[PDB]
Amino acid sequence: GETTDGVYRVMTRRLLGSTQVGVGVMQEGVFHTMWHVTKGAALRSGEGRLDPYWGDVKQDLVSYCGPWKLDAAWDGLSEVQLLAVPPGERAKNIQTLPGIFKTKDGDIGAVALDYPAGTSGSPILDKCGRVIGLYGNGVVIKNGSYVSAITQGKRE
Amino acid sequence: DMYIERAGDITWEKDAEVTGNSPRLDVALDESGDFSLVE
Ligand SMILES: CC(C)NC(=O)[C@H](Nc1ccc2c(c1)CNC2)c1cc(Cl)cc2[nH]ncc12
Repeated sequence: GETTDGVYRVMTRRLLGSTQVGVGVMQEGVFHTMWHVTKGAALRSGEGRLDPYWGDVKQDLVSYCGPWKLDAAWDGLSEVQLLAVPPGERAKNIQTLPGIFKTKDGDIGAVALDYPAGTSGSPILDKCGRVIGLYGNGVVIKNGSYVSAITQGKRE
Repeated sequence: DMYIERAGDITWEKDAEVTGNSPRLDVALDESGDFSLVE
């Protein structure tokens, strides 16, 4: 059905009324989202049907219709923008400077912004407009605030 | 059954809400894709 490039909401009807489980990015005919949002289940765009193509629980990413297409990376210096699409509220650009997640396998960017779980999958952007990752997989720190990683998949 | 609805265009908005801190957290990524703090 609809295959226009942009940001989309991921909704469900199995619960009361209509509920937003997450968000995603359509780009180059491919719908990119976080795995925990859909659990690898097939999606419906209008009357059309999107099917999973690639997925990985550890990376917490999943792509529909084709391979992962987003490949831009945070430079470690510049401020970025979270294009947050919160449940029931309009899309909103929130600019922030990312922090760091120190892992045994290397450092990853991190955005310390607080949004409901249904915002999982919102794109993180750079000054060029390129999607440098998805927001929605992270950790809760000492003061109850939420800090997400800048999750980016690998292109082919 | 899940479905998608368009929410906007992917573009940088000049002069938008500038908020949020930038912390250096020590974390661990498990096989189930879950993050956890390390101290
Ligand atoms: C558990 C929590 C600390 N982690 C999150 O990142 C939440 N989702 C989430 C992410 C990854 C996995 C799962 C769930 C399941 N297993 C893989 C999540 C997202 C957002 Cl946008 C706001 C959140 N507030 N509290 C949790 C929360």
